[PDB]
Amino acid sequence: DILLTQSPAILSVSPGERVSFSCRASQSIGTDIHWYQQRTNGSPRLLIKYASESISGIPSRFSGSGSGTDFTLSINSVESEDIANYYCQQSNRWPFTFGSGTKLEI
Amino acid sequence: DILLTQSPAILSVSPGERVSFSCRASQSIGTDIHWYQQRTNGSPRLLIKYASESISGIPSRFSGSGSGTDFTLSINSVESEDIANYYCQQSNRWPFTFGSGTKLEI
Amino acid sequence: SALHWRAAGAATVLLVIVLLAGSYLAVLAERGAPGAQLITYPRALWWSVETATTVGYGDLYPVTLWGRCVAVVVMVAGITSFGLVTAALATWFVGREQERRGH
Amino acid sequence: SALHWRAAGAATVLLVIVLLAGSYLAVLAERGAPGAQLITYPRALWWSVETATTVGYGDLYPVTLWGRCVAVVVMVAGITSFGLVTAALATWFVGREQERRGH
Amino acid sequence: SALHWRAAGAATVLLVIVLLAGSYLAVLAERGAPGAQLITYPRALWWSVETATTVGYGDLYPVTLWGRCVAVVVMVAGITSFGLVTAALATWFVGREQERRGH
Amino acid sequence: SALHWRAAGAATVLLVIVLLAGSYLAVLAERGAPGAQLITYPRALWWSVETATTVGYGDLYPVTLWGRCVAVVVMVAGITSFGLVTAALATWFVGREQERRGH
Ligand SMILES: CCCC[N+](CCCC)(CCCC)CCCC
Ligand SMILES: [K+]
Ligand SMILES: [K+]
Ligand SMILES: [K+]
Ligand SMILES: [K+]
Repeated sequence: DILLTQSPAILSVSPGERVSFSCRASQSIGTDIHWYQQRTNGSPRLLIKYASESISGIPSRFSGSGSGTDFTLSINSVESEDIANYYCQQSNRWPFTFGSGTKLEI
Repeated sequence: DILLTQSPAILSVSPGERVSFSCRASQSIGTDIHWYQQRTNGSPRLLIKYASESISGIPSRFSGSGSGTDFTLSINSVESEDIANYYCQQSNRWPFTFGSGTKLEI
Repeated sequence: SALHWRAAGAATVLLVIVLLAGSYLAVLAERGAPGAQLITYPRALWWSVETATTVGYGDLYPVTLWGRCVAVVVMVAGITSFGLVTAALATWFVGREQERRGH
Repeated sequence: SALHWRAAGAATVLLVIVLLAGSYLAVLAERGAPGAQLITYPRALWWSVETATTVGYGDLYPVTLWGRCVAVVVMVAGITSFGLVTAALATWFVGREQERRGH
Repeated sequence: SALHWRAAGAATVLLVIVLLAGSYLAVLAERGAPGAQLITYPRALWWSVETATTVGYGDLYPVTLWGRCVAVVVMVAGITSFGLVTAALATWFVGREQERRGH
Repeated sequence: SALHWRAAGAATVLLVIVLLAGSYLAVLAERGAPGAQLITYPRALWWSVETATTVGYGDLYPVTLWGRCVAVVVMVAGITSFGLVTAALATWFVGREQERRGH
């Protein structure tokens, strides 16, 4: 089973600044990585698919890059509404797995 | 995306001596590595292609070796005109990437 | 119409059906097998196309017994078919040859 | 019955025999070779099926001289056979064409 | 001249065209896909040759949908063609056999 | 004797020659290319057999331009040949069919 390491656990940043959360795979998973955002007491919300493909309804502020073992979710100018938990999840190999998660902090 | 580590950043050497800059890939890229020389305020100048193939107009002093993850650019008897920045760049996998660069110092 | 043409004709449609059900069943067979990669319809379909055409780069392959079974069927349908087009292409030539031979 | 049909017919049975003895001998040839993976009957059999059908994903392959020899034989039987079905499929078409040509 | 020969004849030229446009389009389709390797014309061309001839070592392969599409076309042209040479080679034999049969 | 049989006959001998010179030239082409593995006659020969028979597990493959060229030739000879046996096998059937048809 694949391991999705997400460190740091928390990330401090100031308004409008650019933030980037890191997610590492225990082995090449290509581009089969997807991002989810979860706000306090919310349900997860698909943010990005296949590491760099955008989803409709998601701020153009949200972007992603990476391939193989090192992937990056990026917010280009943070802001209050962005405060949440961010998780990565691979579907390269069965069974799917989730990242330990990373908390945004403005 | 591939990582091209180039260390040290600087390299001290004495006239005529033989120098060798190291460039490491985050994963096998075969021979798909190429060298560029950039002098103060110049444009890059292809030095070597595919790690060991020479380019016309380039001093026979310039050579290269390596394959997989560890590549070496070598100057057989340095000299003033050689003072510059040296970068490696792979084209094994999209998107191309560049090495952090290494400064020669006589 | 000309049998050998209906054949090649059929042969193609049928293959397309095997390719699809192949992709579908493959995913079904593979999911559940740790380290398995043949697990999403889209690639599973490209898996089947490279397999029928017998290329198969090894980028993807079944690791379960049922997954493989599907592989064997996709493989066999893939082969058989193209070979049928060939066969049919031969009847065509052999026939038009006679004609040029005034018979 | 129609030769070309007995052929394809035979051809199949024979292959199934080669596939089996192939799997069996392959394991026998490979065991003993450090780093070898073609070493348990079950997969060895799927190894032979992907090999006869000429696909071969490279998930498994012989590294010993005798192992390879078996590979060459499985490969050759695999090819030859299917090609025989093709050939036979062609006789079928060429013949039924004449009929439609009133000859 | 003999149709089956013009065919095999054509068949070859055409393939060479597919091989080339294949290499060209493949690079175009792949570039942009992280981790993609099918990204420089030269190897892309050897990629197409190993693919048409259905070998494909897995040293290189498309990972994009359009890249694959090109693959399917190269694969299919590759197969079809050689099979056409075969077919044509058969007309040749079948015909020269009649002659030796005094007919 | 029967042309199509001399053909298949020839076809085989010739292949064996291509397989050998292939192995020999491949090693010659590859040595000198860093990271190359197609560099000792023995395996180079098994490389050629898996390649002619179009299987090719990707355990070994050329990375030089001349190495590949040899690959393309081995590939093509491999294909062509077997297809010739097929073709020849078809003449055989088509002919013995006529006989059973009392013609
Ligand atoms: C020596 C060629 C052997 C491979 N063939 C022919 C490919 C011609 C590019 C693959 C057919 C494609 C379904 C025949 C199947 C043999 C089992
Ligand atoms: K094949
Ligand atoms: K193959
Ligand atoms: K392979
Ligand atoms: K293969």
